[PDB]
Amino acid sequence: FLGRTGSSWFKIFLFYLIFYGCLAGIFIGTIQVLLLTLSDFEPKYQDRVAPPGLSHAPYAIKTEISFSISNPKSYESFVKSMHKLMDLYNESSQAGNSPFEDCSDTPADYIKRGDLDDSQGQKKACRFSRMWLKNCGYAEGKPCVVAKLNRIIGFYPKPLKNTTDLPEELQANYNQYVLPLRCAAREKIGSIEYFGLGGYAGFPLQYYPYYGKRLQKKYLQPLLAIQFTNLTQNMELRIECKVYGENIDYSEKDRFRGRFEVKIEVKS
Amino acid sequence: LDELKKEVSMDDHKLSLDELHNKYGTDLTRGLTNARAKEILARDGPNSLTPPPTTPEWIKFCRQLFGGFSILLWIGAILCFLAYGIQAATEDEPANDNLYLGVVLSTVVIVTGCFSYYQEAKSSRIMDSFKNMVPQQALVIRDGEKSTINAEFVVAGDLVEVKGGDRIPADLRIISAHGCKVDNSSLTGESEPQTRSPEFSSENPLETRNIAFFSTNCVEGTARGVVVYTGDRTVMGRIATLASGLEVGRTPIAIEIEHFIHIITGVAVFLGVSFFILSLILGYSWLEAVIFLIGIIVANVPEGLLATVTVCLTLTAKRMARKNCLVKNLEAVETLGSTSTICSDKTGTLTQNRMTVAHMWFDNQIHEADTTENQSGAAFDKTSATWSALSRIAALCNRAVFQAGQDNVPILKRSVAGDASESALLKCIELCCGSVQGMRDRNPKIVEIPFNSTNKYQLSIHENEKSSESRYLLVMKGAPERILDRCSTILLNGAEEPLKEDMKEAFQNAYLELGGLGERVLGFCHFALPEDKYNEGYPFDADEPNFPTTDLCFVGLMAMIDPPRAAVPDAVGKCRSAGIKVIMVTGDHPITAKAIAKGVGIISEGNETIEDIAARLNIPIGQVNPRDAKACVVHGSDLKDLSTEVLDDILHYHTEIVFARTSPQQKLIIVEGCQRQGAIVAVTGDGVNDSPALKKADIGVAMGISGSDVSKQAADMILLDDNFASIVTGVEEGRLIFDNLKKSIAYTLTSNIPEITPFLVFIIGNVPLPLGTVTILCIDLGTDMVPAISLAYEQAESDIMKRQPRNPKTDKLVNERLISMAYGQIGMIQALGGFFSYFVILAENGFLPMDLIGKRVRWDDRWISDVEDSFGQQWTYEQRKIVEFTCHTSFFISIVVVQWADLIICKTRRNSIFQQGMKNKILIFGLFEETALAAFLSYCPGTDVALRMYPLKPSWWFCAFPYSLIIFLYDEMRRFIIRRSPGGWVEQETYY
Amino acid sequence: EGPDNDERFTYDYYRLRVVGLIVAAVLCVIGIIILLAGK
Ligand SMILES: *[C@@H]1O[C@H](CO)[C@@H](O[C@@H]2O[C@H](CO)[C@@H](O)[C@H](O)[C@H]2NC(C)=O)[C@H](O)[C@H]1NC(C)=O
Ligand SMILES: CC(C)CCC[C@@H](C)[C@H]1CC[C@H]2[C@@H]3CC=C4C[C@@H](O)CC[C@]4(C)[C@H]3CC[C@]12C
Ligand SMILES: *[C@@H]1O[C@H](CO)[C@@H](O)[C@H](O)[C@H]1NC(C)=O
Ligand SMILES: [K+]
Ligand SMILES: [K+]
Ligand SMILES: [Mg+2]
Ligand SMILES: [Tl+]
Repeated sequence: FLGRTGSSWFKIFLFYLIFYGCLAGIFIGTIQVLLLTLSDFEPKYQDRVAPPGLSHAPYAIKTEISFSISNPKSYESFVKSMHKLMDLYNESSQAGNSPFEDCSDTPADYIKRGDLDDSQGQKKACRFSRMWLKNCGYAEGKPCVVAKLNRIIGFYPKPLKNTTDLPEELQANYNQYVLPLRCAAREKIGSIEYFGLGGYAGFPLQYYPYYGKRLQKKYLQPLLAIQFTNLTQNMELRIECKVYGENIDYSEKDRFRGRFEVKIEVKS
Repeated sequence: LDELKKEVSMDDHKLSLDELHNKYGTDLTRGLTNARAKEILARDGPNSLTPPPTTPEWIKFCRQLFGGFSILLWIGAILCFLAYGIQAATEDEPANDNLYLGVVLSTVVIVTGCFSYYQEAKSSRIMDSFKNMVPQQALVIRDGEKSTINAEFVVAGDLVEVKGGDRIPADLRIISAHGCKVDNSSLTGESEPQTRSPEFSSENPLETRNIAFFSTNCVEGTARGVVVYTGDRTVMGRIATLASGLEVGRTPIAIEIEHFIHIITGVAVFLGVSFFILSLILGYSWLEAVIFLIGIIVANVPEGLLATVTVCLTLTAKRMARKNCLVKNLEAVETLGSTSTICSDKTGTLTQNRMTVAHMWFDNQIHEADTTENQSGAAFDKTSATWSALSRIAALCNRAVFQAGQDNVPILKRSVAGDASESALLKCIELCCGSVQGMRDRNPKIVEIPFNSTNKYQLSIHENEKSSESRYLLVMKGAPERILDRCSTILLNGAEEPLKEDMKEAFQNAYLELGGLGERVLGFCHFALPEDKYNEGYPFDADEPNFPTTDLCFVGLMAMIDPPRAAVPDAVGKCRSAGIKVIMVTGDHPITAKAIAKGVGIISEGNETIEDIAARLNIPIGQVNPRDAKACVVHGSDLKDLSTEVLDDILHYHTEIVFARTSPQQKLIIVEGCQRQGAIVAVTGDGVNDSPALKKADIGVAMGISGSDVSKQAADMILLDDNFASIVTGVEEGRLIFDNLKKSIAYTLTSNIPEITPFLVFIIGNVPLPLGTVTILCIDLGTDMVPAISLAYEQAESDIMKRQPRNPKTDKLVNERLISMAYGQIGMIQALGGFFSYFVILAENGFLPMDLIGKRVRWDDRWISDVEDSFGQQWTYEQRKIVEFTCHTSFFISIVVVQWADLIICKTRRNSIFQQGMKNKILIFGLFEETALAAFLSYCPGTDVALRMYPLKPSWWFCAFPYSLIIFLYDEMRRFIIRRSPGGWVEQETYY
Repeated sequence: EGPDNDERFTYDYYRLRVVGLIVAAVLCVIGIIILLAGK
């Protein structure tokens, strides 16, 4: 033929069949032992998610949400993702004492449901009403963005203490139980309005620590609705929403490390 | 074009002096007119040689920039700029990826260009050396007056004059001469002075006395002649053009390189476009379809391989430089290993090029002297009183002297003023009797008759050094038979005795044997003149026989020859044991050529020519079956009337071939004949008459000390110490580097698979990219470099000089067996070890292997800063990318770790590491430096930006260890099978 | 610890780099030693 005879062509096939078969069987074996060394409830390493990311619902083309108020299908793209998220926070999804629980309607302290063990059933998560998100189809004019803190197993988000000076200096400082979120731009051509649990501009600490998908399915993380009823129009406004805390940090590279990058433009 | 120049020349030495003048419109006495000479100048053109048109270095450099790998790397470099252009227009990408990768790849092509350019070097100044043989000026007779003119202004027809010490300015017809002798070594390779006279003495113009040639010099006397040829039209000017004009051609090693380039280029374009369409079918945007292709290019092309080859060659050439063997062309480092036939000059190559005493006949006994340079033999006789009598004649009846200031150099190497035979005798006595000058001071010469054409003897009368005598001793030497007709007694073991027919017959026997050995034989005799008949003041007349020259006492015979170099016989046998055919090709006479052939082992004992059979059986040569003769001796005059097909039959039908009295073109023809049969041929030589053959040879080797400038220009290799044993070393080195290149190539190729497979699974699996493009270049250009080179220092696995020369048609540098092992077996194991570490990194950070399938879409999505892992955690864009790049880093390090084992297995093709050992210090160096480089690239701060290399956790380093070990075991088991059964299965499938 | 389990999300990449570079250097020196056993 090309290389060899039929007899040789066969033998080279019988070899590579057994050979690659063995190699596949060995590869699988090493994957088995790897998995055997891992927990079902907690990942081996967590230093790469460490400082929590802050992500929002409006799917930004490039950290930007520009549209026209005087146009219907101009914002119907951002309403798709906005709906996708909030559709999960339905009351019909949170039914019965299992696996949900009614928690303080005001920001409270942490809740420990034991260890990362299966020695108990599904760890009961705090309910969250999308109805706590006042004012927010969504904002056809002047968007109503929804913030979110990335989930990390066993992470206890710790707010800053009012020992020294603060950006939003001491205003509504629920020091003990709220992780604040203050959006900014100089360039003050807007109108910041925050909505959340208990009416505070933060995340209620009663939703922590997260026990993971395996130990807490259907779990709901707290949301923080933000509305920009800015009196300006037809210009790119670089708005940055920042979260503050002891366990919260940022990076010049990762522009989502505990903060937002939104470029709103109501070009109408 | 040069087929005309490969033919024997035609001449006009047969014409009379007068007749020759009519042909050139010339005067025998007055010479040409100033006006007629200038007319002929413009007519024929200058008496000069024009160098052939060369290829500029520009075109030579750029021709390498387009050879398979460079072509693919160019397509990659441009395709980078393509994707970059498409980006800069569509979505403003502030990145530098495609732009920088395009710059990097273009640089890789340029630098790789320098390496191949360095390897494909051609240092040739043939025509320049020939031009150096034309004198600046010549002496001509014009308008009846002699004047010096620019030799280029010399034309056919003018009257030229030459004298001892000057170069022949052009081909001349001798019309007048006085004691003129010439050095025709340019045409023959033999430096013994040849007389020139107006008389025609041979039909063959290269042998007649009435022609003098350009490229030669007058050694003594004076001559006048008419110019018959000028410039390019001279006999050796044509040889110049032939030699300088000959097409170089591709070396065996070069052909091998191009061959695997085709193979690897083939699989590259195959998988390249095979997966380019396979991606579009899967619905991949052309934006991405090209990005994957660039990666495929980089994965398939072994970027550092061609440069490795060059370095391995260079390092092999450095070792040979250290044995006095200079390599002018890097590729010639290997040709000697692939050589199946050596065509060797005799004089100054196989031989020392110096008349040396070989045997002596005295006391009715043949004695042998030591002919070797360094005198590696033993003594023959010292005791016999006869010896001292013969020794005295050899010293006394000798007019040769050592040049001043030689006392530093060895006797046999020092320059001597005199003819070759007298120098030989001088050096013979000086060696075994001490200072000859002393013997010539103790015995003052009073009268002598120098060797005469008519007398055929030379005699001398000396004052006997003996005090009790202080009388007159007569000594003489000459033609053995002439000396015999002048002897009455023979000095036997001390005492004289009558010359009976018995001893006279033993003389003839001794004389015939020595002459049969191709040796020049001389007779020696002396006579103690009677005291009473010769007073202390008796005057001797040299002009008229004033003393007896008959009834003298015969002392002995001495024989001499230009002997082989000490190392030559043994080197010839070694070449022949390695299955190399050795042919002699010489301008010298057949009797001498044949005798040295037997001396060095070109013709082995018992082997006969058709002429030998005929003489032994006493039958006509036509009655001899030529197939009964394995040896042959072909004279150039017969070679001339043979067609190439008939020359091919001679080459095919004889194992032991001697081509004697060959012209320079004839040497070229014999070389081409050998090549025509498909053989790789080496030429060894030292004369300008070797230049065409040396050029045409696959590899020409010139002698460094004895070699002429021309020969060393025509060669690929120079033996700087004239050590013929270096050929044996050269062939051995050549074979070793050929095997080691295979090892180094397999090693380099093996790591291509773990660079290809990640890109394929990236498409078919939709997982995050396991390894990057930049990461690949860190391997092929970084870590693999020193290890790949180090394989050039591998010792032989067996006695390579015991095997036959490779068949260049069947035995390739890269074959299917190499690809099967490198691509199909070892590289495949490396790929898995890479993937394993990849899955380990991701799974330990929260992305278990199961959830990875079909995630790249969301993984690469720059706007999704919340991808969910297996544990329910959310990752930003840059966070998951850090893990991904950490995956690139550990995959990279996995390659390094699996290349550890590969380096050790590529060490040997057959033998076990437990047999060959670990005595390669460069290889071990490679292991340490490779690992140092990898660690530095991972842990050095800032490398995460320039190369996207991230720090690895200690446990990460050990992921591929079990795969590295399986490689070592697998290959060790496999080679154990090879050795345990030379049959073929494992052998014919995987044995590189 | 409980709410004070910050060490769980921390890794000393600084020490690892220091050690990694020490090792790389020493492997580089060791290599020179073995190579220079004859040049
Ligand atoms: C989650 O809540 C949303 C609230 O808008 C539900 O949307 C309803 O969709 C139905 C049918 O398309 C409409 O008739 C209603 O007007 C919507 N709102 C309400 C309050 O009922 C959505 O269907 C819910 N999703 C799930 C899975 O239950
Ligand atoms: C990534 C995976 C799926 C690709 C696997 C490719 C396999 C099938 C390839 C890789 C190397 C290949 C072999 C390389 C060498 C030879 C020897 C030659 O004389 C005949 C073909 C043969 C035997 C090839 C057959 C196919 C082969 C085994
Ligand atoms: C939000 O909606 C409420 C009614 O639910 C209305 O009273 C109020 O004006 C709205 N706020 C703004 C800022 O438009
Ligand atoms: K050559
Ligand atoms: K490679
Ligand atoms: Mg010679
Ligand atoms: Tl490569």
